[PDB]
Amino acid sequence: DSISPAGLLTTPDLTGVGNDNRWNGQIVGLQPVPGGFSTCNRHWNLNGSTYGWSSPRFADIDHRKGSASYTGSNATNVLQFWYANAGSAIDNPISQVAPDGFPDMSFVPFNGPGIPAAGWVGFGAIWNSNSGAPNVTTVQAYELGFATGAPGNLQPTTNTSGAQTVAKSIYAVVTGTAQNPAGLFVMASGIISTPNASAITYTPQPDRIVTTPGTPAAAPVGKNTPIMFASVVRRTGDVNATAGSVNGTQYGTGSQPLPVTIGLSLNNYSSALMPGQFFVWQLTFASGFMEIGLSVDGYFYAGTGASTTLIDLTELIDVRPVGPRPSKSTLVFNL
Amino acid sequence: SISPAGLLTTPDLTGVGNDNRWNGQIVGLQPVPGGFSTCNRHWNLNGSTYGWSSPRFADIDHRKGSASYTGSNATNVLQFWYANAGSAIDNPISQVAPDGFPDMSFVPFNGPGIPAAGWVGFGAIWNSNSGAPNVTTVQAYELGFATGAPGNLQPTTNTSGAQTVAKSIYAVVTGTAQNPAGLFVMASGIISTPNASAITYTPQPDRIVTTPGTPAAAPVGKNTPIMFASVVRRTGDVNATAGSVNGTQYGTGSQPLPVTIGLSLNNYSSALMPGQFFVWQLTFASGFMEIGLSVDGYFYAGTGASTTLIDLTELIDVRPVGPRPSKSTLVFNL
Repeated sequence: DSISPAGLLTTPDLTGVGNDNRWNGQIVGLQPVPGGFSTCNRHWNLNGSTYGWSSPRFADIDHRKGSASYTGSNATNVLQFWYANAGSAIDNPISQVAPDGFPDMSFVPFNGPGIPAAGWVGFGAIWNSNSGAPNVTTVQAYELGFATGAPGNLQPTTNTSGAQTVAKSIYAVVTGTAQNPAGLFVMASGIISTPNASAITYTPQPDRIVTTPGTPAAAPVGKNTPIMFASVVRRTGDVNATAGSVNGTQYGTGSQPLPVTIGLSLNNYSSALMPGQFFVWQLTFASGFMEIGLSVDGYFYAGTGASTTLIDLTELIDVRPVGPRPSKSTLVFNL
Repeated sequence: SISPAGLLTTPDLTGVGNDNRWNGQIVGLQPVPGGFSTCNRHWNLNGSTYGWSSPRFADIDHRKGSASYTGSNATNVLQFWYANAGSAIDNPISQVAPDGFPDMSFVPFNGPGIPAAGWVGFGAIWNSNSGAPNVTTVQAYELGFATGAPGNLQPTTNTSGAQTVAKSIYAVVTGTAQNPAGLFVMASGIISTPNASAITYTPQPDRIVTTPGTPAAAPVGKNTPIMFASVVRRTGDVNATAGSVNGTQYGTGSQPLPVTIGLSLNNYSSALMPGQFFVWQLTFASGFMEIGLSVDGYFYAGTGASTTLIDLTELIDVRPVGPRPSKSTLVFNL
């Protein structure tokens, strides 16, 4: 009579069809996080709910009532700034914390000419709050993230309470605009900012992830360690680079495969799994196999202990359900 | 044989499924009495696409096009780029065009007015040798298929002899003229409109670009091919959504992307014979209708000559019926 969780994760989700829930990139690796991490945005639990502010999809990021500004007395070829307060996203029915799709990363301040490291970047524009019309001189790539102190003392924050949702173009716009209210419109699939062509570490690192009050953390349980799902994500320093680039492979991480997030958002799985258990799947390769476990908070784990080495899924054969297990029982790692 | 029944389920048409052209949330079914064709990001029941795109929305990239702009003043110019169809040597699916390049004929424009019914995406020109984006060229670009580039652009819907072209709809900081030059554009597009008002559903059938071998969806008796409609952003009013005072803008695709993905992962060639549709029943708050899927991957409704969009807001459930003759009229009680 109870719903089964076994179909939440299936072979295509990790062999090329499944995309991650932060970057919408094709999942190709598992990144262990021995230090633990938290994530709420676009992350669902087994009770049908999210602590975040985003639906399980990638469309656009829009807010009608922020403050657009720029520095100096000449609007030509400036960096465009925009911000609103967290809690002001009144048109988002999920949560007013931030616009649906706004990235859960702390802002990396920059004034140029260098490009910030490890920023979430999306393409978009400022727009006219009354008419909807885009300000055509403001289209650019913008870093988006959470901060305090805008506009004058911008500092990263990872707590949504009292934060500001900020945007700043990483390159000059044709003509900046200074207007409050003004709208922001940015496409919801992002790229990673880098200072030059070289790839950087997997992005976001745990200490950049923004969460709302009450978001549960993923902590190690014995030798079981939480994992993120890694995809190869485009970067600003070399937009051609993909897997295997001579300039380095850039990984972006998410807490869940989006198909899992979607399944959790469609049905309540509370009956499927007791708190303190994991539901376990086996990932089989030619050389061996490994188990990953899903907790009631929606986080995945592997039996990798202190390791931070990315697990490559290029040679993954299939995913098979194993069943529910105590979270303390060590997940097999036989690669 | 594996059954087609699981290809189309309730979430695919009640909010989770996005269309295979715009990646928008499907909220309507648009009948096309005259029939239409689509190959890009469209799969059939024999595991085949005739298009050039994988069943996902990532980015559009080509390393070896020609960037240019009109005149000898690079400041605040409209940026142009093209390459030939057939030159997408790094796309394993097909070298016709880069993966994700939209299957729409280009709408020419000189500015400053914005073209009607163009596919628009955000991106930039980039350096073919280093990979570095040309940061003065970031903009919204209209992409589509044409001939005659760069100086005499003619829309085309035939990939044979075509060019894949891009032109910024608004001025860039500084244009570039280089060959080779790369194009990088994000794959989820928006619709260009001349002003705030919504236009007709986009693309209309006569704008859809196809390759050799692509089959057409023709009406079978009173059964008419449909597209799947989503509310897609438009350049003239980026805040408009469903119900806007400025009109609701629909973008259409030939399939729900969950269907495309299912057809790409398993072969359904024994599950259905030419001449048959696989039928599901769509139950609404008030009434119901049948939808049929043909072996060529096109969907149908029993709506005859009607052009009126079917609103899915009150759709409750999708339930499989099974294979039925395509000549039997699909029920429509809405």
